[PDB]
Amino acid sequence: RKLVHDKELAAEDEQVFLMKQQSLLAKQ
Amino acid sequence: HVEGQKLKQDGDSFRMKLNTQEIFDDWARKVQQRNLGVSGRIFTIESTR
Repeated sequence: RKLVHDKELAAEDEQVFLMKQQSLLAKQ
Repeated sequence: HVEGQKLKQDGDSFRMKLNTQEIFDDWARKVQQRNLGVSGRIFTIESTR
C-alpha cells in the first residue's frame, strides 16, 4: 500500500524567504 | 488724475510684490536640487531592522 510518503509538503519560511532574498540582494 | 496716479503706484507695488518669476526660478532650482532617477531596479529588498 506504500502509505503516505508525500514528500513532506511544506514551503520555504517567510523568514527563510527573507534570508534567501537578502542573499539575492547581496548578489544584486 | 492724482487718484489715478496713486492707484497706478499701488498696483505697481502689488505687482512688484507679486512677480513670481523668482518663485518659478525657486521651483526650477528645487527640481534641479532633487534631480532624482530610479526604477531601473524594481524588486529592491529594503531590509531594515
